[PDB]
Amino acid sequence: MPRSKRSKLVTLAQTDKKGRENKERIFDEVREALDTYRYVWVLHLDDVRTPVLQEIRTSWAGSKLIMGKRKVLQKALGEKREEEYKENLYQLSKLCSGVTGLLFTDEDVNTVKEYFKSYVRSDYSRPNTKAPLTFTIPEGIVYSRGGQIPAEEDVPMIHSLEPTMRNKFEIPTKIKAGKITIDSPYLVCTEGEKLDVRQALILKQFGIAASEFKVKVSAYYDNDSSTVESTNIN
Amino acid sequence: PQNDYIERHIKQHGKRLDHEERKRKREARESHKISERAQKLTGWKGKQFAKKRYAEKVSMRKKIKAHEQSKVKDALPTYLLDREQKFSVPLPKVRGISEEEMFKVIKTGKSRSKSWKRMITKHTFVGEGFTRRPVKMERIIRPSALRQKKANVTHPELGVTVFLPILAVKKNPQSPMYTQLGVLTKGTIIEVNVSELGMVTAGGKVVWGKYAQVTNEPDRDGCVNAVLLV
Amino acid sequence: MKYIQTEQQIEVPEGVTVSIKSRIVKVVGPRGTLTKNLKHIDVTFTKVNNQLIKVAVHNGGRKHVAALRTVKSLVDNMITGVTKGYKYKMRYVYAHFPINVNIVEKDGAKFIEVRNFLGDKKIRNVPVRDGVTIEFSTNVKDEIVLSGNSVEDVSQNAADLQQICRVRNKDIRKFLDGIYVSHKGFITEDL
Amino acid sequence: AHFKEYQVIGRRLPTESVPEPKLFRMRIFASNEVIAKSRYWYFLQKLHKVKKASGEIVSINQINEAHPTKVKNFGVWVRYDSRSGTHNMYKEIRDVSRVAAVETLYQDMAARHRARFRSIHILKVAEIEKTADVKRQYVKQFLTKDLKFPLPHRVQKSTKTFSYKRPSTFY
RNA sequence: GCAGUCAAGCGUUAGCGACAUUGCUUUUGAUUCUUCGAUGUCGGCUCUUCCUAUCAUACCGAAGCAGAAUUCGGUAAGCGUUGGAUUGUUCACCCACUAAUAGGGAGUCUGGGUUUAGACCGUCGUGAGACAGGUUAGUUCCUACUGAU
RNA sequence: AGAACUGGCGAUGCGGGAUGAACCGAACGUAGAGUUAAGGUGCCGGAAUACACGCUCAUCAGACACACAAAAGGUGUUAGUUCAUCUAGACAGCCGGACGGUGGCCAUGGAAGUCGGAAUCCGCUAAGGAGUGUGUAACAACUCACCGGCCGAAUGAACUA
Repeated sequence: MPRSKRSKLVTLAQTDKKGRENKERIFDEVREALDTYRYVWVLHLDDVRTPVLQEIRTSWAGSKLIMGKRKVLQKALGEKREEEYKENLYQLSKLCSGVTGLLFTDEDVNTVKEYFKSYVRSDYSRPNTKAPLTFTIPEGIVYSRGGQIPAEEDVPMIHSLEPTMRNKFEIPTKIKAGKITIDSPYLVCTEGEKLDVRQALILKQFGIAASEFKVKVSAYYDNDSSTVESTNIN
Repeated sequence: PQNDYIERHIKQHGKRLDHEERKRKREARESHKISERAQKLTGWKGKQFAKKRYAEKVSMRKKIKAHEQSKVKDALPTYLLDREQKFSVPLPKVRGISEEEMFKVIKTGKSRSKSWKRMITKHTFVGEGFTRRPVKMERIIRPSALRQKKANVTHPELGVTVFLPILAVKKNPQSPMYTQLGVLTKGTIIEVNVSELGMVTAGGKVVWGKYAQVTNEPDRDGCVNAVLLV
Repeated sequence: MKYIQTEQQIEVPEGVTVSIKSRIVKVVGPRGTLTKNLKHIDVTFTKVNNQLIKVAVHNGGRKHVAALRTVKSLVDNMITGVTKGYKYKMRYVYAHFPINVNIVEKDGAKFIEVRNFLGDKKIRNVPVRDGVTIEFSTNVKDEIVLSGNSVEDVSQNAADLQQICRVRNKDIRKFLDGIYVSHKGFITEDL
Repeated sequence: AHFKEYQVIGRRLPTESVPEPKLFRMRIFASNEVIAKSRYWYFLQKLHKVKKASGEIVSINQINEAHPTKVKNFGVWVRYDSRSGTHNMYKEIRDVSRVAAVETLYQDMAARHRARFRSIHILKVAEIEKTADVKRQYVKQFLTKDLKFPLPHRVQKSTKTFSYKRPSTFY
C-alpha cells in the first residue's frame, strides 16, 4: 500500500510530544513516592476540572500526589505479587478501577476521608448519569443562559453559534432579523432521564451546571501495616 | 454603494444551512480532485500543474524547516546599518563566429545581379562620428536598429548594474577588423564610462573609465551585458 | 499483497432472516420488504451462524477487497432500514416569495410539486421514487419528511428535491430561497 | 533455470617458496559448471583481486539437497545494481529446496525489478525452523493453523476446437 | 542575460544545481509627441474542406457577483464571423451594426509585379557600360466530379 | 570542424526487418534429402491460442531507425532500504482536560491568543502555544500542539526499483 494511503493534517505548533521520557519520569516518581510517605491513596479522576485539581493540590501541597497512565501506574505499583514494590501493594492497584490519581501523604485516614466527604463542586451533566434537573428551551428570542435566569438582562445568543445549534446541538432552530428564535419550545432534559452527548453539550453551552462532582476514593495503603482497607465514600 | 453590509446580511441570515456542509465536502474532495487532475490536464497544462505543485512543495518544505529551526530556540557604521547593501579574461576562448551570412548580401539595382553589398547583422557602436556617406559608398551597412550606445555593466561587488555610455572598443579578437568596424561580437573588450561608480585609484586621481568585456551575446538578446575588468 | 483469505462479519438480528442465492438479496422484516442485486460485484456470501453471516474473497486484490467492505456496509444499511427504518427531514426557507409544496396525484406517480419559488412561473415536478413515502412534517414550520426502507432511494429523492430548487446566475450569499436537508436519522425514534 | 549447487574453491597458485596457499570456498548456484566457475572468478576479482591466469579451481562438487522433502521457509539477502548503483535487499521465500527458492527469487526479481542474472549477486540463504523469524505478512499468511482455500474460476484446456456441452468452470 | 544570495539533491565524497531571490526591472495617472537601412514576391475575390491554441450563441464554474452589468479557469467546431476606407505601397489602421463580427492550412478569378520590348532625369566612368533611386510600355477529349442510356 | 584506423555499398544476389542504397544473418551454377542464422509460432503468415514466476486498465497504453519535450508529480499499481511508536497496550476511531499572574509590554475608541509588532516567562502538572484555526465591537463560542477514559496488534515518516 505505497500510495493512496491516509493523508495527514499536521499543523505547526509550539509544542512537541514528551514521549516515553515522561512515562519513565512518572514511573520513577511513583516508585519514590511509594516509600516517601506512610499512607498511599487512590483517587478516581476520570473527568475533573483542571482548576479544581490545582486547588486541591494547593490545599495540601505537602501531601503530594502522583498521576499518570492507569496501566503505567499499575505497573509502578505492581500488578502481580512478584512485581509489587511493597508487600500486598497489588491490592490497592487492583481496586484502582478509575483513573489515578495516586495520593501520598502522612495524615491519618480520618482527615483524608473527612476532606473527601466535605468537599463537593458543581460539574457538567457528564452523560450516562441521571439528569440533575429538567430544562426546556423557551420560545421566542433565545439567550446564552437558556432562559432559566433573569433573561431581561441576559445578552441574546450570538448569530455565529446558530449553525452549531443546528448541527452540533442537533436542535431545530430558525434565524431571525436580529436574534436567534425558535417557533416552539423544544425540550432537552427531564427529571431522572439518562442524558446524551447532545444534551450535555447544550447544557454546557447554556452554563446550567446543575450536577455536582465529588472526589471518589476506593482504598488506601499503609506502609507499616502493609494492609489495604477498601474504604469507600458515596 | 452600500459598504460592507453584506457581512451584516450574512450575520442576519447566518451561513445558509447547506453552505457549511457543502464547503466541508468540497474541502474533503479537494485532495481527490487534485489527484484526479494529476492525470488530467494534458499537454501544455500538466507541465504547468507539475511546476506549481513543485513550487508549493518547495515552499512548504522551506516553511517547515524554518519552524523547526525556530522551535530550537561584517561590522558597519551606526549610520549604514538598517540599509540595503593569472590575468586571464573571465571568458577566454569565445565562440568562433565565422565569416558567413552575418555579412548579409543585399541585392542592388532593378536587375539583381550586381549586389556587391554586405550588411553586418551584429550589434555595432559608432557614436557621434557616424556621418553616413553617400549611398553609393555603402560597402558595409550597420543598421540603426542594431546600434546600441549604453551597455549594462556589473562587477562582483555589491551586484549593482548601471547603464553607462559606451566609450570605445580597443581589442576584438578573431580578425580585429571587427574591432575597426566597432562590432560588439561578445568576447570583445570595450571602454565604458564608469564615472557613476566614482572609484578613485591611488594618488587621488579619480577614475571615470575602465575596459570591460561583454558577457552576454547582443546578437541573440536586446540588451548588452559586460563585467568591469577591475 | 494478494491476500489468500479476506472476509468480514455481518450481524443479522433475529427479527429478520435473509436468503442469498446467486447475488440477488431479498430482505424481509417488520418494516416491509427490500431487495438488491449484487451480481456485478462478484463476491461470495457464507453462513456461519443463524444470526451471523460471512462474506469472503479468495485470491482477491485491493480493488476487489474494497468491494467486500462496501458490500458489508450495504448489507448492514439494508438490515437497519428493514428493521430500524430510515427517516429524512428537509426544511425549506423563503425570504420574500412564500414557497408552496403539495403532492399532486397527477398520473398516479405522485410527483412532488413546488410553486412560487422566487416568483418563477414555471412549475417544477420531481417524481416520488418507489419504496419511499412522502409526508409533511406537521408541527415543524416549512419542513417535509421522507422515509422508507431503501437508503439509496430516499437519498436520491432528497438530492433531486434539493437540486430542483437550484439558483442560477445569482449570488448564493444573498439568495437564500431553496430546499436544504435538515438532518439524517431513523424512523424510530427511539429504537 | 534449473540451476545446480556447485562448491567452487580457489588456491591462488603458489608462488615460489609459498606452497599450499590460502584456500577460499564459495557456494553458488548455476546451470552448469562453467557458469559457476565464471561467477567464482567474477566474485574473486571483486573481493580480492586474483585473475584467472593467477588462479585455478581446486575442485568442483555438486551439492544435493539434504532433505528435499520438508517444506521450509528461506531467508535470502539480495544485492543488485539497476537502474541505480549498489543497494541491499532482503526477501523471504517458502520453497522445498534451496535451488527452487533461488530460482523463484530470480524469477520474482526479473519480473518486478527487471534485474538480470549477472546483475543479481547471491549473498546468503538461511533455513528457518520456527516461527517469529519471518517478518513479512505474505510469508506468515501460510503459517496459519488449518489453512483452507478453494480455487476459483477453475478452467481446463480443451483438446478439440469445438465443444457441444458449453463447458463451464468446475465447480 | 550577467553577477550573486538561500541550498531539495548529485558531490573525486574542493564543484555543481531544481524552485525562489537582489541590481536595467520622470514613484504623483506626467505625455516620449519615438514610428530608425525587413531587398522579398504577393494581394484580395468568391465557394468548398480540416484543426481548436473558441469571438458570439450553448454548457455548466470561481469572484465585494446584492441586481443591471462586469473579471476570469474549464467543456463544446453545432451554426455564424457582415459593410465602407487609403496608393503621395494597403509588410496596415480607422467605425456603421450586431450577441460576436475568433486564429490558422489545402492552395486556388483579379490587381501590384516577378523579366529581355522602347525611352527618359540623376548617379558612376577617359567610354563602352550598369545603377543608391525612380518614371513610362507589358503577353502569356488523358485523369477526377456532376446527369443520362 | 578535423586525424589514423575497421567493416559494408561502391561492383550485390538471398531469408527476415510492412518497405528504406548502408539493418541482422549470410562463401550466389543447375536438382533431391535433412539441420540452421536472422523473424517467430491468433489470421494475411509456413510454426503451441505451450509450461511456469509477476506486472500492465492506459481518453486511442503496449508492440516505435534506443532521439529528446525525460525533472519532478498521481489519496494509481508490484516489490525493497533506513528511523521511531510497542502489550511500561501499535495506528486510526468516540468523550473530557486544554489551567492559574493574564485582560503580558508597549501601539489605543478593540487586539482578553487569531488587525500592529520584541522576546515568548515563571507557578503548574498526564498537558497546555502570551497560541494552529473557525467567529466575534469585547471577551465570549468550538477544534488541535499536547495528554487521559473505551478499543485491541502491528503502525507512522523519508527514500529505491
